[PDB]
Amino acid sequence: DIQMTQSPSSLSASVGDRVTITCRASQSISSYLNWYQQKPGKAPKLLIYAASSLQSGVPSRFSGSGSGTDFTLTISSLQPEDFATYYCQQSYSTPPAFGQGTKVEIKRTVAAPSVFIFPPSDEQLKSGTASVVCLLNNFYPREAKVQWKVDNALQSGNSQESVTEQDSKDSTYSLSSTLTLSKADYEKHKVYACEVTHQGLSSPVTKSFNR
Amino acid sequence: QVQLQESGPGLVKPSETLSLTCTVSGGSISSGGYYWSWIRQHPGKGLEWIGYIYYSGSTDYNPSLKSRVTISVDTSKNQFSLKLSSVTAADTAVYYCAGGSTGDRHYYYYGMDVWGQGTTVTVSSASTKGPSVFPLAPSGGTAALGCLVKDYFPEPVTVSWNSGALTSGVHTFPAVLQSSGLYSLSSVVTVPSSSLTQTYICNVNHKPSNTKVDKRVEP
Amino acid sequence: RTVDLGQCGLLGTITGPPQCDQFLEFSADLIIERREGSDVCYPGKFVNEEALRQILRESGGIDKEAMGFTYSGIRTNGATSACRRSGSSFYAEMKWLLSNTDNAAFPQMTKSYKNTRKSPALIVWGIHHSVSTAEQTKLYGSGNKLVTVGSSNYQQSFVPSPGARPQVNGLSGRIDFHWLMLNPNDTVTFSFNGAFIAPDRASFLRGK
Ligand SMILES: *[C@@H]1O[C@H](CO)[C@@H](O)[C@H](O)[C@H]1NC(C)=O
Repeated sequence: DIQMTQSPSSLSASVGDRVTITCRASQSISSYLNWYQQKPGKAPKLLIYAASSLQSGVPSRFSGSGSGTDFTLTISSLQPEDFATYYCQQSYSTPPAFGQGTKVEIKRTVAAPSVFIFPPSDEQLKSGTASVVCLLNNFYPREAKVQWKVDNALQSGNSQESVTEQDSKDSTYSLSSTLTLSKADYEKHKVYACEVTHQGLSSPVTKSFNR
Repeated sequence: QVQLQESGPGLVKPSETLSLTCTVSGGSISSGGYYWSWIRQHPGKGLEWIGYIYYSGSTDYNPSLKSRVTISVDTSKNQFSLKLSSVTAADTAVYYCAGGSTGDRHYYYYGMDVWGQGTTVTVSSASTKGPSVFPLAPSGGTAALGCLVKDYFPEPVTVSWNSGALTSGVHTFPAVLQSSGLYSLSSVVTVPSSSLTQTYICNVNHKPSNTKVDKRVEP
Repeated sequence: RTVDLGQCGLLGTITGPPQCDQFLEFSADLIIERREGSDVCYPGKFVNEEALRQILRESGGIDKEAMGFTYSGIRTNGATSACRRSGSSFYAEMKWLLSNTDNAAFPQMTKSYKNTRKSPALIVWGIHHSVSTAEQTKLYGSGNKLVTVGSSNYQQSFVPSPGARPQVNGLSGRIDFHWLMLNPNDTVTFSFNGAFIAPDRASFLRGK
């Protein structure tokens, strides 16, 4: 069977940059090489078939080239909405084969997060647990440190965080950090605070509430 | 104008058999204008081809799965289906149905030009559990609101805000498996703080548990 | 594409000492900083300088936008022989606000700027630590000085600390600079009664 070797696994590029993604087949596939775009959570979308024919509606900044073994997908002027994982697929022979995929990230300038904090709901307390949620909204780059403080006691281990995929319009990230306590520990204390470190912040930012 | 839609359970016990169906609309399934396909995607992995089925009912399978895969077509229902036996947690994946226009320059000339939405299948012995939804409510010009969607199984849930009216500035976070075996996630939206007089409703849906809940938010 | 900053220190492109006049809105992918570069004219520094330099290195330069501050009851044209433009001058992107006449009362004031662009605004301001209590009174009137700076992210206070430092560029006080990244549609608010070096223009980072 015919294997596809796709490269690179990941790339970041600025809006307007030219991006090239390559695939190599283990033997000639003539021109039967297809490119797909998969935005996170969504089904793949066919961009190019037969190495170089654009699907109807696909913007002309996408182009494909190659024949035989070596093929290339070019994005001539990378746009924020082009964040995605891109796949090649040979359809010369059965079984078909997909490349391993290339994740394309957008490079952009620094943006500090806007920070918000949310107390547990009265309904969740009735049930017997408490979730405190710290939100970091629309920042870049992705790296960030979030720490909890309750009565100025530093917490650890009782919290987990989740990060969105890069936004399709401004290329920022958003992050949630959730601190979980039993109804017991939560009532024990008054002041709940979230402290955020990030490259866009000269010094850390703290949000808090009184229970 | 061919369109595809997966259906089937999102939960399958280990050693049991996974069954999914793809309903084709906008065209006949055995016309010979398309070949049909199942493809899956493991969390954080690439696309893996499961097999083809052709307008004649003949099939081609991925040789690594051929022992336990069956693809079939029901022309009366305009559907094609997948059956995968003896599943393990390795078979947890998003499952896609797709089709490819048949060509005369080459039978597979056009790639897979039509795709289903994908449906998530978790292989687990744990039971289905519906979520609990709690509000997230409270700094100058803009405010943040949300819903906490806690303790559900399996994936996925979906969240819209005001039935899909409000769309910009909404972030629904990737679910996180907690140290209890249940998932949890928040969905948040940022809105002008002068509107706190306007109504914000998260619409939470958990299809494997037949659960739908709406919820309002205010401090 | 490159820019050779020469005498201009990278952070000086934000504040604008005379050696940076030609780089106030520079645009370049590679930034050549020279050992002879200086950020300042009146002596002082950014208090968190390397972090901001790293930010600007990953930019494609800066674009400048007026912040629209106007003032009444004070002077906005404070000038120093340390910032020479064929005569005494000041940082191009800043205003040295002074009492209307020497020793006069400097009234309590608030200024606010909302970022109406789609990108974050780099906001810089300075605190002036005068060479002496006597000098602080001549420039800003007698009494304690207080500068507060607020946004949706921050709330900090600055109190000057007058006293004689070693003469640098001919002067014994210090003007130190502070920075924040103001998010789209957020508003930064300054409140002050003297010893405040106010921004005239904000900076917006160019894509690299
Ligand atoms: C900021 O506010 C203006 C004025 O209401 C609006 O047009 C713009 O879309 C807003 N931008 C963001 C990022 O909220």
